[PDB]
Amino acid sequence: PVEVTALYATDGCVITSSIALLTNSLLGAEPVYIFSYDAYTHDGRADGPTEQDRFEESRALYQASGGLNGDSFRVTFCLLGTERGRTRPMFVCRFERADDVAALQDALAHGTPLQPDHIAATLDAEATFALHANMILALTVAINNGQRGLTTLYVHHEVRVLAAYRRAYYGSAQSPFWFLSKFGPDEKSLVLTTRYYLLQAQRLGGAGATYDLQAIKDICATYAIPHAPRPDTVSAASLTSFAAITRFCCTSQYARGAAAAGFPLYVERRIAADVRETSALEKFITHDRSCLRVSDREFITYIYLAHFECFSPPRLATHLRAVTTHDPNPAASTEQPSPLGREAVEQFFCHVRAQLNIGEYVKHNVTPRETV
Amino acid sequence: PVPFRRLHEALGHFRRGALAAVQLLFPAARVDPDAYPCYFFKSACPVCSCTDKIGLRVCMPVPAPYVVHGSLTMRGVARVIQQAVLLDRDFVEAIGSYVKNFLLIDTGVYAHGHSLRLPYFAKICGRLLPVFVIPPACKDVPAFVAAHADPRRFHFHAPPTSPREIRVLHSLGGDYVSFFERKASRNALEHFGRRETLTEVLGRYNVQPDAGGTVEGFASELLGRIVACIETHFPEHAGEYQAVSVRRAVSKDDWVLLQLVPVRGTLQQSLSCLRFKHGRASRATARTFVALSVGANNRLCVSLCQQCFAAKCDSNRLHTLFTIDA
Amino acid sequence: AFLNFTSMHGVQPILKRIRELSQQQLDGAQVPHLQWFRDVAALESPAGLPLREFPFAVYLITGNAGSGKSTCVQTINEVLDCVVTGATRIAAQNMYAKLSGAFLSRPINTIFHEFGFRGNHVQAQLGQYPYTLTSNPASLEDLQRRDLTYYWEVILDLTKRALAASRNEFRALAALERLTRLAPATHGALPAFTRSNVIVIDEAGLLGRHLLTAVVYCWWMINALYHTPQYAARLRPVLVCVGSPTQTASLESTFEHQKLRCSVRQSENVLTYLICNRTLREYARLSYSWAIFINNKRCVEHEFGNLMKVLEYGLPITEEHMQFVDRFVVPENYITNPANLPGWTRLFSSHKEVSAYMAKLHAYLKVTRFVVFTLPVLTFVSVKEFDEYRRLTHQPGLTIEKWLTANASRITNYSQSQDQDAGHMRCEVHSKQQLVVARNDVTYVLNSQIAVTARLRKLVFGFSGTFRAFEAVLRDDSFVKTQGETSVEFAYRFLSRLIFSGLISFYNFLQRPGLDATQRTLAYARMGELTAEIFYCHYTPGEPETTAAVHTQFALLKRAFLGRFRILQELFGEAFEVAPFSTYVDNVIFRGCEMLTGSPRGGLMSVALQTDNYTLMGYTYARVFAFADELATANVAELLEEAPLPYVVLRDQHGFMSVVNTNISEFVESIDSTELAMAINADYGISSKLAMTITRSQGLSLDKVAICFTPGNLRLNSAYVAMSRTTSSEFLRMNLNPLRERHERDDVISEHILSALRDPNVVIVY
DNA sequence: TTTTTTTTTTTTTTTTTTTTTTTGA
Ligand SMILES: Cc1nc(N(C)C(=O)Cc2ccc(-c3ccccn3)cc2)sc1S(N)(=O)=O
Ligand SMILES: [Zn+2]
Repeated sequence: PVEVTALYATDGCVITSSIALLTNSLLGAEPVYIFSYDAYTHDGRADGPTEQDRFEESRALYQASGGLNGDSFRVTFCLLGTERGRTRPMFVCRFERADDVAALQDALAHGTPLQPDHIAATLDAEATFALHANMILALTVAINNGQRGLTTLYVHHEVRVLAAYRRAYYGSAQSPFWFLSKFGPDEKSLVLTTRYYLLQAQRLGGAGATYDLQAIKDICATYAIPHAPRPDTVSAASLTSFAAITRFCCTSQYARGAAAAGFPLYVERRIAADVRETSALEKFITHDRSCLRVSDREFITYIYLAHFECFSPPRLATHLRAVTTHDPNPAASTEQPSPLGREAVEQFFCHVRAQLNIGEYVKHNVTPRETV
Repeated sequence: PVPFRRLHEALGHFRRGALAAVQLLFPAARVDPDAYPCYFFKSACPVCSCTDKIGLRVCMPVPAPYVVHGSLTMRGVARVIQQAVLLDRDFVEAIGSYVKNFLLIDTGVYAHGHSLRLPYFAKICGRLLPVFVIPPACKDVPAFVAAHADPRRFHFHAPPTSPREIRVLHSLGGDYVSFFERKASRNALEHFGRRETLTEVLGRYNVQPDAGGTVEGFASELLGRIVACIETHFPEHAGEYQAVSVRRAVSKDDWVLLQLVPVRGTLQQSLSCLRFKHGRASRATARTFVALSVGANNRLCVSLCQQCFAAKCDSNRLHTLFTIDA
Repeated sequence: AFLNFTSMHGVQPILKRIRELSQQQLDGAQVPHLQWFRDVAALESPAGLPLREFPFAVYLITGNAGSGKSTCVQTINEVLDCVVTGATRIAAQNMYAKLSGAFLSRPINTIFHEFGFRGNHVQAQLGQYPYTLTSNPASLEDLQRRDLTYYWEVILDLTKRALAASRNEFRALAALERLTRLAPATHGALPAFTRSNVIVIDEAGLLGRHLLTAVVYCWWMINALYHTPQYAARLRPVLVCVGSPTQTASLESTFEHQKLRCSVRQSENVLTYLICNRTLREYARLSYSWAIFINNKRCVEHEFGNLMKVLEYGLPITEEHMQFVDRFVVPENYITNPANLPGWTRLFSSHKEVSAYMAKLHAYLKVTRFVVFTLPVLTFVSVKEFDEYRRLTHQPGLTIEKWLTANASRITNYSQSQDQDAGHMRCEVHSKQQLVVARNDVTYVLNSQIAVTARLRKLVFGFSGTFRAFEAVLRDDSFVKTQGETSVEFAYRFLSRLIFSGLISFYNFLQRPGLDATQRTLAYARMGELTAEIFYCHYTPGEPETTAAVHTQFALLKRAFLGRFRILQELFGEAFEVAPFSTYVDNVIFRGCEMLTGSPRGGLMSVALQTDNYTLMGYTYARVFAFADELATANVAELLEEAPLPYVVLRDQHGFMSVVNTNISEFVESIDSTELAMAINADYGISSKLAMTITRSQGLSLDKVAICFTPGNLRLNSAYVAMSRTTSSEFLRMNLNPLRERHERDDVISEHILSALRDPNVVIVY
């Protein structure tokens, strides 16, 4: 019952090929290429999951040797689209037979495309055509002014069907080069960030659901797990079609084990540590700003000085080096407490007492010359 | 416009804060903040019909045995009082919803030669008249009222009202020493770099300003370049600075201004203003200066500047025309 | 990598506020009904118009210009439902560039397109009817009625066009069981305001206050006729206005039809309207809905930053600031002389000054001997137009040249129209098609970084670069990305054609001095070896209309050239890479400025972008039917067939040559409420980017700047805008010192930002 | 000597396809 969320992109127009796949028509159906996937199982405990419980469950899920660990697989294929959801499902397939799971492990651990037969014989018609049934109804109503209905609407007005399936799932297939462009040049980014920002962010919830692609790529950059060399020495920029990106991601070692299990937890950890320090610093910032009562020039000097003294490039570099990990296991993490807020408070926010009805600012430069 | 009762309560709070500040500044005095007389005067603008400002003057006896000496010392006393009255929550709670700018005290009326309008006097629009804020434990009310009419209570250098000891507070804090300013300046050096002072930069071009006429040493050779610039870009007055002598006039530690008065032709022949072409006599009513400063990546920047006596240009204001490298 | 950190973690509170601002349901009675917009159509004059509140929300994103305020917009787009818009086409394209550089953003249009602004609205009497506000305190209803009376000649037309269009749309789907979420997808070409309630207006300070209400008003319109699911959910618009409040201003132009005196007064922009109006600052609750971005990223100086701080925040001007800006002053005759500061953009505070400066440099370059070439620009007035309009102006006596005394600015894009050196108008009656036509000459410079002003249709004829630059294009397929993902086959056909046409270039490089006999011998030997696994020979080009064809036939040609480039790259080292490779689909000979692209076939038809920095090349004629989409307009179409219309050729940043179309613009303004097509102006619409006005400089940032300041007219806001267009203070020269001269400073919005920086509920992002 | 009068933005609907060269007085 292991559930997989999969992002795919065929050779050409993925929308037309996918619709033809749904209609069981042998006219246009390029073999399916799966290049990012998130596997999960429904948690049987009410509030049992902990961070290490989740890490153990995930490390069990992503088989270190390759592939997954379940017997039956419900895979929900998706495209880059919006309903704000970053992806959109297209079709759902069951994999219970030995041949079905053999094809899924092969296509999930190596990257060999899934032929139309394997999918077409395994559409969950009880739910697949149910996902887009409302789109069928809306198309019927619009053109007036399940699978037989889909075929009939395919025949009647092709232009409007294609336009509707391209407006929804708006991104669809952009380009092979686009993915290598917008999801980092590194293999770590290309696998892990594509998994998280698309198929893992909104499902797992948390703060990372509201973070942008550049932020998530930065978090991945500081997720500096050990890097083993690539057995084929294939460079990340030597990729032209999706048969290369898929092969790079599936036979990567940031995809089927500890790193694939630690990244979602590390996103949450980094954000928590960062917000702990930033929110403290902004509490101080807002309070001192509100009660400063100084001249306009000196006010600007304080606001810029304080934002520098807390968020300067050196302080920021030390902080990001304090949250960088060297291992995905949360109980074996090498991240250590960040010095940002304590250092900022120690030097600049220690003089708040001077402006607290003390007159300590005078005491700093008093020189009381009273000659007797 | 404000109600008088709110103003009087705010003035009581001001008395409290100022007396705390005074007992802090003069530590060996005895200022009981319920009997020490502060005197208040308001400018005529009941309903305070104030559309511009509530003109106030606050007079405090300097507590015995102290006497304050120096313009800067009273400047510091004023800063302490000003930053002490905006600490008492009562004052800010009372008058805060009314004051657009929280700055109340002006500290520039204490320089030598600067005048302050006395109470019981008007302006040529408002005769400063007393507003009585009786001390909370004043043991002589009639004396306090008939203390605002004695000129000694509102005169800077009045006779102090059998002195054994006397303590003269003649120096307090300095200027531009704010912690924000001193921290920001230090961070600038760490992050951006050191901008060498004018003297150090001039020292590279064999100029030691300790001796007299040394800056004129470089101003000499600089005059040729400046004249070459003007007789190319500003030619309609070309033959005017052929023979001039740099006269050192203003010396700030980052701004050396040398006047360029001539002798040739006529001793008092004024230098025609380079811009805003005027008549024969109006144009020849201007002065010229050379300004050495430090600029860019620590390179001595030389500027030609003018001071015109005509209405078209800002009268008696210094203007710049070109800045050349050296 | 640490640069983004502050924005990354400070935009989240912004995101966690816009969400509740957009998910706040209104009471049933407060929702503007359809009958409201029905009555608005019935109303003739904007006087009996009933006082009607149109609910809305705002969230203000202020910050220095180029403070990277776009990171906030970027995060908003990928997380929230939103319709991103722009106050100017340039700003909209700038946001598109900065939103597609991270993820997918749908084509970003202007807010004017979003609320339905069309051609005839451009010259419309937008300031006619009066209003005595029953106010102080000004009710929001009165402010909205003022902004609707201001734009009566636009609001009324939009309402009438939307209403009288008829009802199906969402009304249909909503009754699926009596699915409107899937309605904008199935029913296409629907207005983008029907699918979101968060409207991001970037550089909103370029819009006047009249627009704010207008946008909200229009929002409700487009959600009432269509009965959008948001209208059923009782949601209200939230206007995320992003812009610089102290580096941007909005101006209103009114033309008096007897004095012929076009006047331009200053106006209250949306940002200033929201910040400084006590009614809007309370209803919109700007205190809990304001984000100030405070960092100037591009800037890498220290004293330059302090000066920007004092100018933007209204801080007192001290002696030290005067001495700092003293190091920039260079004489009046030094800036204006074209021999000085080559490549530095020069700003003036008058359009006449720019018209003078552009002409002198033209003479300089011409006498000294780029090429100062002459190119025709025409105009087309009609007899009936200037007959009836002269009749209606209460003065039937007015000469045509006196008609073109000032309406030349009001006949096309003002910016280049009043900032161009041109000849004498030859107004000759060409009434063959019942017309009177004019003829002048807008001398340009040859091979300069010019910018496209209006919307032009670029037709790429080939690439004039290096072998390495063309290898790069093919390797990353960057060109294909510029054409959009939906139509990639058209981009792949033309590259295929180029590679099968640019094979002769290799053979010319064969004639290069300093090469061994056997060096060239190995060159042709490896050419033969590659032909063995492939000499031009007789390759069969072309492909059917199939997706596979452009990924198989092109794939061979792409791999063919790629290999071939890299093959001779190793053979001749860096020499071959730097060798100039020009590929065209036709015999293109360019003697002097005149070019000749022979007979076009429209291999790749696209649209030029205004932001794209093009380079002037030459005026080939080569009449293309692609630009000749001419259908009044036909009466001048016949004359355009008669007189060969020159198509000016531009070179983009990559180096691809593109031939463009001309531009045509109408003048329609009148006083008798009779908007009729008077005159259409055919010209080129290109700008030099070498000299401009301070007011237009607000829009776009510049590399090197020399400012010419007119004394007396000194406004410190103009000084701040002029000095802030460049990143580095090193490359900045000025006429005089704006800090040392008398300057009219208007520090009213400055104190308002300062009080905003002094409020606990305002979010400051560093 | 008075003496001026400065600056801006928006205006769409698509991607291929019939060639002509003596005229005047
Ligand atoms: C010297 C030191 N280093 C710190 N940095 C890096 C800065 O200010 C950096 C900055 C901050 C604001 C701006 C800006 C730009 C346009 C308008 C207003 N402002 C520019 C640059 S802060 C200063 S300090 N401690 O003197 O205030
Ligand atoms: Zn003068």
